[PDB]
Formats: sequence, structure tokens, C-alpha cells
Amino acid sequence: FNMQCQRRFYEALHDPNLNEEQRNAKIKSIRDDC
Amino acid sequence: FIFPPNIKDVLMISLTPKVTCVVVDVSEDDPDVQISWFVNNVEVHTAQTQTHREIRVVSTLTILHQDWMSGKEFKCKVNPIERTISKIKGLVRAPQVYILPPPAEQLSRKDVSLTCLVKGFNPGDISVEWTSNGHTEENYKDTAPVLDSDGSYFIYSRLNMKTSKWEKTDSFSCNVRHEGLKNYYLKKTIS
Amino acid sequence: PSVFIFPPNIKDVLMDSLTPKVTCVVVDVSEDDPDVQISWFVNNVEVHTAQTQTHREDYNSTIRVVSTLPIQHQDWMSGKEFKCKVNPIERTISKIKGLVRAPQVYILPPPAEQLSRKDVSLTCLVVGFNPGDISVEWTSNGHTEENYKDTAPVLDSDGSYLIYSKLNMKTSKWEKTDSFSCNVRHEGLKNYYLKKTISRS
Ligand SMILES: *[C@@H]1O[C@H](CO[C@@H]2O[C@@H](C)[C@@H](O)[C@@H](O)[C@@H]2O)[C@@H](O[C@@H]2O[C@H](CO)[C@@H](O[C@@H]3O[C@H](CO[C@H]4O[C@H](CO)[C@@H](O)[C@H](O)[C@@H]4O[C@@H]4O[C@H](CO)[C@@H](O)[C@H](O)[C@H]4NC(C)=O)[C@@H](O)[C@H](O[C@H]4O[C@H](CO)[C@@H](O)[C@H](O)[C@@H]4O[C@@H]4O[C@H](CO)[C@@H](O)[C@H](O)[C@H]4NC(C)=O)[C@@H]3O)[C@H](O)[C@H]2NC(C)=O)[C@H](O)[C@H]1NC(C)=O
Repeated sequence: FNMQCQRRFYEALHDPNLNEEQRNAKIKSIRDDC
Repeated sequence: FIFPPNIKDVLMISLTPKVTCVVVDVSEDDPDVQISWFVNNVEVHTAQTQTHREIRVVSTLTILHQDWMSGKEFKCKVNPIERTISKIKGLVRAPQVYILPPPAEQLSRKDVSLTCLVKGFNPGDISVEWTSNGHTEENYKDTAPVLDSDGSYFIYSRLNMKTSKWEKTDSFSCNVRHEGLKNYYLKKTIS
Repeated sequence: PSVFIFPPNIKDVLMDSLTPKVTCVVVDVSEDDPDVQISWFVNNVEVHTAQTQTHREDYNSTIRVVSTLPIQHQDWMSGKEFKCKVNPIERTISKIKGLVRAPQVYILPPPAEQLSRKDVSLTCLVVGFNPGDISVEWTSNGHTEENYKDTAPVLDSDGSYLIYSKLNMKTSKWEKTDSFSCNVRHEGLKNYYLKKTISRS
């Protein structure tokens, strides 16, 4: 199981220092890179 | 009838969550159903619409994982009848997960049952899957979530196998996905 | 107003001690004309033993009329047809005759990781039965245990059903008590009954 991207996803989904625009971009990056 | 994304599709970044909309009471002779979609009152156009008959129409919209966890509205207008949906902000309890070995009196059968008990969770949306040594196990059934006296849910999953496999296989794993879990993922393993 | 008809409870059918009953329900009756006449027919032969009553449904401010016909165990199992006539509306119910396969019953003891805590779960596994109508209840050497929940029957790839039941108790009770029993009622068992027992020690 790809625990890395899931954990990046999870961490990024709950990251307070990111705005909705930056959140969606980070998630899309994680989602597309893996 | 509108429907939420499957819980596993929502919690896994490697999956594609879909909000579904189904139209009931439609004839075979006038099947042209125009279905629109909105995300927080903003029209989107990337919806897949196929047809079926008993006639009902299944329109599928792809959505962002976070947009459901953040609880945006998802409405499908039909022509007009309008149904919305979103994720309820409710109580969240993470599941306790136990594996029960087969009952002793079953070990003299051809088949044995491996039981996963997942309990004490909120809300009732959960995903339970099986693996052995990392390979996918497909021969299993699960119960629907049941409300427990304390207000939580429990579920049983039964992995059915030949007794040869039970005795010769190193390990089996119950894989749970729920929003109460860190990373939305937990794996319990038995040998 | 519409009408619905309901089969008796499986536990009432299997236990001779209990009276099974067919039930006819007329929903959305009007307050203006509360006159609902309901007659019963066992194999097109009229019976006159049903008790009828009216219910106010506070959920949505509607009225409900429900007719309950007490039937004999043999007639239901032999596939006799039961029909209620409401005035005309007719509804018919009869036992679904099909494959009959007796369940196997197992009691799974609490998982080891749960014995460290102060409550434990006892699990009853019931598999490979047809039809899906079944009764599972727990006892403590005969005495009724009530802190338990069943699941709905699930259709296996076998074509048969399986069902689980979870009895909850404190770990202390699980050690102090002599034994516990999963009691199963199904039409495929001898005498419609089977008792599996487990003991901690
Ligand atoms: C005002 O409120 C009342 C009450 O609403 C009910 O109670 C409140 C508290 C809420 O929880 C509501 O959600 C709840 O529904 C409304 O009255 C209801 O009206 C609906 C119709 O819209 C009826 O639905 C039917 O239900 C039966 C199953 O009924 C059981 O389960 C219901 C819960 O879903 C429960 O409410 C019932 O009481 C009943 O429960 C059983 O009762 C018996 C007897 O007391 C008991 O022994 C059992 O132990 C108990 N079991 C359980 C689990 O509770 C369902 O079978 C019907 O489906 C048929 O009919 C549909 C058409 O309406 C059709 O589309 C279906 O396909 C199906 O058709 C049948 O198909 C089979 C084979 O395929 C065939 O053999 C049949 O002939 C065929 N029948 C027909 C007619 O074609 C249906 O879904 C509710 O029963 C009823 N509730 C009550 C309490 O009467 C009322 O509508 C409200 N008024 C307004 C204006 O809104």
C-alpha cells in the first residue's frame, strides 16, 4: 500500500498554514505525482 | 435520488470519488434527460451521464476529495427537480479493530472463517478489506454497519478460505479505512 | 389509502409457545371517513378471529388501521395463502417455499487484545443457512442476556446466508460466569432449535 502519498495527502489536507488555493494545488501535485 | 461518494474513494488520494445522481420515473420512449450539476451553486460540466431501464438515469460527477471533506454542496438539477448533498459534520469516533481466528470446531472442516471485528466507530461509513502477505484477498463478505447501544457502529467481515491456506499462509490482514483513523488507514495482522 | 400485508415473525412460527400472526395495515386513512372494513381469508375461506384497531400516527399526523390475524403454525408452514380484504382492497401473503439448509453455529471467544480492557465482546457466527429468516438470542446458562445486537442476514456467494451476533459484557462477568449460550432458531434445524455453548474456563 502506498503509505507515502496517502500520508502526504492526509498531512496536506489538514495543514493549517495553507489556503484553499494552495491546498488544492498541493493535493493535485501529490495526486498527480502519485 | 442523489448519492454520496463511496467512503473509500473519498479517503484515498489514489481513488476517484464520485457524487451520483439517479433519476426515477422515466419512460423508455422519452429518455432525453437533461442533467445539470452544481458545486456550491456554481455549474460544472464534467459529468458522465449514461442511461438504464427497468427507466432510470445515472449521472456521475467527479469531485475533489477535499471539497467533500470541507463539506461543499453538490446539487443536480433535472429537466425542474433539484437534489443537493454534502458531508455531514458529525461525531467522529475511530474504529477499534480486532481479528478473530476461526472457531476451534471449524478447524476440522475443509473451510475456515477468518473474522474481522471493527467496532466503536462514528460515523457508520467504513471500508474493510483483506490481504495475505500483501496480496489482495477477494473471497470475503461484510455485514452492514450496525448501531451499537453506546451510539457507535460495529461491522463484521468474514474472509472465507480453504483450511490448507489458513495453515500454510504466514499472515492475513484486515485493512480498515475510516475518517477517524490517522491517514484514514489502519492495518491489523494475524499469524 | 393504501394497504400492506406482513408475514408472521419467524420466532413466532418456530416456537409453539408463541402465536404467529399475519398483519394487514391500511395507511393514510382519513379522519372524515374512519370506516375501514377488513376481512380475512385463509385459502379463500373466511376467518373471523382477527383483532382490529386504529392508531394515530403522530409522526406525520396521519391515521392507521391495522388488522392482526392469529394463525396456526402448521397452516403457515404448509404454504397456505392468507388474504385480507379491506373496504375493495385485497392483499395476499404466503410462505416462500424454497431451498432449506440448516445453519452451522459457532461462538468466537473475545479477541485477546480485548481482555486487557474492562469490557469484552462475545461473537456468534451463524453460516450457510436457507432461507434467510432466522432467530438468534443469547443466554447465561438459561437466563436471558439482553445486551446484544444481531446483524442483518447477508447473502453469501454460496447462495446461503450468514449472520453475526455480538454480546457485550464486562470482563469480570466473562470470568465469573459459568458459561454463555448462543441460541438459534431456524426451519432447517431439528426441532427448529440449536444451542451452542462456550465457557471462559
Ligand atoms: C405517515 O407516516 C406513516 C408511517 O411512516 C413510517 O413510520 C415513521 C415513524 C417513519 O419511520 C417513516 O419512515 C415510516 O415509513 C407512513 O406509512 C408508511 O407508508 C409507507 C409507504 O410509503 C409504507 O412503506 C411500505 O413498507 C413496507 C415495509 O413495512 C415495514 O417497514 C416499514 C419501515 O420501512 C415500517 O414503517 C412498517 O411498519 C413495516 O414494519 C413491519 O411491520 C410489521 C407489521 O406491524 C412487523 O411485523 C414487522 O416486524 C415490521 N418490520 C420492520 C422492519 O419494521 C414495504 O414492504 C413496502 O414496499 C412495497 O410497497 C411499495 C409501494 O409503497 C413498493 O414500491 C415496494 O416495491 C413494495 O411493493 C411490494 O412488493 C412485494 C414484492 O416485491 C409484493 O409482494 C407486495 O404486494 C408489494 N406491495 C405493494 C403495495 O405493491 C412499502 O415500502 C410503510 O409501511 C408505512 N408505515 C407504517 C407504519 O404504516 C405514511 O406514508 C405517512 N404519510 C404520508 C402522507 O407521508
